[PDB]
Amino acid sequence: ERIRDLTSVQGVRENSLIGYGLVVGLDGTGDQTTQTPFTTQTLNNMLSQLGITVPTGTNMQLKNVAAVMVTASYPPFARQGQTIDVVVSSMGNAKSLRGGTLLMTPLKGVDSQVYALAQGNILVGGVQVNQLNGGRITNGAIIERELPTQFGAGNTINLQLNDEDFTMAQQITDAINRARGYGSATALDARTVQVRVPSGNSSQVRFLADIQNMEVNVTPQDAKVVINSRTGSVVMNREVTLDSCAVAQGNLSVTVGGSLQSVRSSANLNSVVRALNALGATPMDLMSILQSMQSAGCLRAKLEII
Amino acid sequence: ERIRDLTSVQGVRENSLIGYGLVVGLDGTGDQTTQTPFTTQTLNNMLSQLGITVPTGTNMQLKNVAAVMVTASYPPFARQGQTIDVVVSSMGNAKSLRGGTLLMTPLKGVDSQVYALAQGNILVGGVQVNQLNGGRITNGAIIERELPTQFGAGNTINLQLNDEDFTMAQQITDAINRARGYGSATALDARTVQVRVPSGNSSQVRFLADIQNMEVNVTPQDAKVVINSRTGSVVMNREVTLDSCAVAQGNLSVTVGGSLQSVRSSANLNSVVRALNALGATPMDLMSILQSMQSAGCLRAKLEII
Amino acid sequence: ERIRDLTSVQGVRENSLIGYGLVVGLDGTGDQTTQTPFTTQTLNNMLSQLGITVPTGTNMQLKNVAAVMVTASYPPFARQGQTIDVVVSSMGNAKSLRGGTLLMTPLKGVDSQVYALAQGNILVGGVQVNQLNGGRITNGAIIERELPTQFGAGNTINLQLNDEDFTMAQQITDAINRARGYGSATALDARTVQVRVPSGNSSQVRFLADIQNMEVNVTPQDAKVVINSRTGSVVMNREVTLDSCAVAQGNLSVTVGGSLQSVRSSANLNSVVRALNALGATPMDLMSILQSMQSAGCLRAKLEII
Amino acid sequence: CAWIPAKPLVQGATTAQPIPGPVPVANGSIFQSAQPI
Repeated sequence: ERIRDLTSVQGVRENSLIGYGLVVGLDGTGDQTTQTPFTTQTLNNMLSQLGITVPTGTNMQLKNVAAVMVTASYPPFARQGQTIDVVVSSMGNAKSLRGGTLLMTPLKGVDSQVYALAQGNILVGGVQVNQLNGGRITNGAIIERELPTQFGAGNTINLQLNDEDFTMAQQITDAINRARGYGSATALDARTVQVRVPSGNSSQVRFLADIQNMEVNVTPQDAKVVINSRTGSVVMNREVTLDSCAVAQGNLSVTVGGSLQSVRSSANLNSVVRALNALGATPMDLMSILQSMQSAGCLRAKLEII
Repeated sequence: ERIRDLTSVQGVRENSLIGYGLVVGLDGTGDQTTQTPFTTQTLNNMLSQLGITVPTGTNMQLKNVAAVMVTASYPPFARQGQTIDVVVSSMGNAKSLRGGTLLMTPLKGVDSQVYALAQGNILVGGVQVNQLNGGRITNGAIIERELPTQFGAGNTINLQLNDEDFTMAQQITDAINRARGYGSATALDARTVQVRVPSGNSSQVRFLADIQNMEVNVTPQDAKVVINSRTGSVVMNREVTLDSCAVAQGNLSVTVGGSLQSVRSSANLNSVVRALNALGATPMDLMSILQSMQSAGCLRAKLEII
Repeated sequence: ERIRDLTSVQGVRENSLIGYGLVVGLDGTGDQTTQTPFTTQTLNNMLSQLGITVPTGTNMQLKNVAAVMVTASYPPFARQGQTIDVVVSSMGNAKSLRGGTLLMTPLKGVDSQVYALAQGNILVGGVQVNQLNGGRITNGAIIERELPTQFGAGNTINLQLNDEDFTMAQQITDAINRARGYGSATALDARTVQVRVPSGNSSQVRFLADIQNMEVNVTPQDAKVVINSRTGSVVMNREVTLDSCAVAQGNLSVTVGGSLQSVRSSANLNSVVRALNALGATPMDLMSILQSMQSAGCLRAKLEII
Repeated sequence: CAWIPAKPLVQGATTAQPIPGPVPVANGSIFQSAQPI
C-alpha cells in the first residue's frame, strides 16, 4: 500500500464553497414563483443589475427558472485561473433541472468571501429513476481567490493517517526512515508522523513526491463488523473470529433437529462465513444474531451500526 | 500524456459573460406576457429606442417573443473582432425557442461592462425529448472589449495542474528540465510549476509551444471510487484494491450456500471486478456494499459521492 | 489547413444591424391588432407619412400585416451600393409570414445610426414543420453608410486565431516566416500573430492574399469531449485516451457476468470507441458514465457540457 | 432647577467599536476560529 493511499499531508486540504444561483430553461418544470418568493426577488435583482427595473407590483409568474444552491470543493493550492466542478441542487419546488443553465453564481467560503464564480450547463441523468432536481457541472466554476499557505516554510511536515493506528504509524515511520536518511521520520501519535524535510518549496515537493509513492505493508487493522440496518448490509473484517456458541432465532432451525443451532469456533474469515451460513438466515436475521452474539461474547470483534 | 492535457498556463484564463435579450419568431410558444411583465417592458424599451413609443396603458399580449438569458465564455486573449458561441435559455414561461432569433443582447462581465454583442438564430434539437427552451448560437457573439494581460512580461510562468499531485508536479518539472536547459523548471507546490522563460512575447510563446506538446508519463494517481447515487453510476480507479472480507446484503446469497458471501483479496482492478461480480448485485446494491466495506476497511481506496 | 480557415484579420470584422418593419400580404395569419397595439400605430405612422391621416379613434382591425424585426450582418468593408441578406422575424402574434413583403425598414447599428435599408419579399419553408414566423430575404438590404477603417495604414497587421493555441500560433508564425522574408511574422500571444507588411493598401492586400491561402499543418489541439445533454449528442476528439477502470451503470451488465464492466486502457480514438461500445450503453447513459469516469480519473481528456 | 448637573442612570458610553478580529492563520483552511470563551 502506497503512503498516498493511507496518509494525507498537513498543508494539503480541501474547503467547501456554497452559493445561490438561478437556472434558466428547463422546458417548464421550474419553481412555482407563487410559493417561492425568493426566486422572483432574485430574478428582479438580476434584471435591475442588468438595467431593467420591473415595477414592484407585478405578477411575475414564470416556470422556466429555478432557484438553486451550488456547492463546490475548493481544492488545495487552488490557482486563480483554474476551474472546478460544481453541484447544483434545486431549492424551491422546481420539478426538474434537466437542461438548465446556471448563471454566474458566486461561490463563497465560510468567511462570506467570494472564492469562485460558477456558470454553465447542468447535466442530469436521462424502477430506479434518476435525480432530476440535482445536477453536476464539470469545470463550471472558475476560482477567483487563492488561499495563502505555509508550504515550503519550516523543516517539518506532518503526514496524517486515516483510521489512526499505532502499528500503522510505526510502519510508516520505519518505511520512511529506511528509504530516506536515518531519523527522517518520527511518529508523534497514532495518527501523525513528523518528517524532516529541507527548507525550500522545490526540495519539499521532491521529498513529498518520493515519500508518497513509497510502498508500505498494512498490518492487521482490527476485528471489525459493520451493520447498516438501513441498507440491509453486513460486512466483516478479515480479522473477525467466532467463538463457540449456540444461537436460536425465530423461524430458524437445524436443517437435518430444531432450534438452538450450534456455532463452531472459527479462527479465520472463511470458517466464520461457513459457520454463519450453516446457521442459515437472511441478512436481517443475521444482524440480530450478531448483536446477540456480541452481547453474549462468542464474537471476537467490535460491531458498529452505520 | 501531453503537458497541455494536464496543465494550464497562469495567464490563459476564461471568463463568464451574461446578458438579457429577446427571441423573436417561435411560431407562438413564446412567453405569456400577462405572467411575464419584463418581456413586454423590454419590448417597449426596444421599440422606444428604435423610434416607436407605445402608450403605457395597452394590452400588448404577444406570443412570438420570449425573454431569454444569454451566456458566453470570454476566451483568453480575446480580440475585438473575434466571435464566440453563446447559449440562450428561456427566462419566463416560453414553451419553446425552436426557430427564434436573438436580437442584439449585450454580454457583460461580473464588472457590469459590455464585453460582447450577441445576435443570431437559435439552433435547438428537433422517450428522450430534446431541450426546446435552451439553444446554442455558433459565432453568435462578437467581442467588443479586450482584457489587458501581463503575458510576455517578467521571466517566470506558472503551469497549473488539474488534480494537483506532488508526484505529477515532480514529473512535469523533471520533463521540462530534461527537455530544456538545466534548472528550467521548479515545482512550487503540488499544483504549481514555475518555469523560467526569456523576456519577450515571441520568446515566451515559443517556449510555451515547445513545452505544451512535451510527453510526460502519468504515475499512479490514487485509489479512488466515485458513486453517483443520482445517475446510478459507479466507477473505480485502476489502483483500487480489495481486502478479504465477507459481505451480506438483502436478497443476495451464494449462487451454489446462503447469505454472507466471501470476498477474496484482490490486488488489481481485474481481480476486484471479478470478485465484486461474483458477489452478484445490481449497481444500487453495489453502492451500499462499497459504503459498508469502506466503513469496515477491506477497501483500499477512497470513495466519494458525486 | 489554410491560414484563412483558422485565422481572421484584425481590420476585417462584421457588425450587427437591427430594425423594425412591417410585412404585408400573408393571406391573413397576420398580427392580431387588438393585442399588438404597436402594429396599428406603426401602420398609422406610415400612412400619415405617405399622406393619409387616419382619425385617432378608429377600429383598425387588420390581419394582412405583421410587425417584424429585421436583422442583418454588416459585412467588412461594406460599400454604399452593395446589398446584404436579412432575416425577418415576427414580433407580435402573427401566425405566419409565408408570402409577406418587408417594406422599407431602416437597419441601424448599436449607435442608433441607419446603416442599411431593407425591403423585399420574404421566403419561408413550404413530423418536422418549418418555421413560418421567420424568413430570409436575399439581397433584401442595401447599405447606406460605410464604416471608416485603418486598413492600409501602418506597417503591422494582426492575424487572430480561433481557438487560441501557443503551438498553433508558433506554427502560423513559422509558416509565414518560411514563405515570406526573414522575420515577417511574430507571435504576440496564444491567439495573435503580428505580421509586418509594406505601407499601402495595394501592398497590404497583396501580402494578405499571399498569406491567406498558405498551407499550415495543424498540430494535435487537445483531448476534448463535448456532451450536449440537450440534443443527446456526445463527441470525442481524436486525442481522447481512456485509462483502465471499472464502471457500473444502472441496467448495464457484462454481455457474457453482471455489473461492474471492465474498461481496458485505450490510447487511440479507435480503441476508446471500441471499449466504450463494449461497455454497451445508449448516449444518455454514456454521458453519465463519462462524467463519473472524468470525476474518478480514467479519462485523459477535458469534457464540457454544451 | 432643571439646569442643575445630573448623571443619567445609563452611565458610560452608549457605543462599542467592533473589533476587527484575529488575522487568519495560513493553515490552508478558509474556516478560522474566534478564540472560544
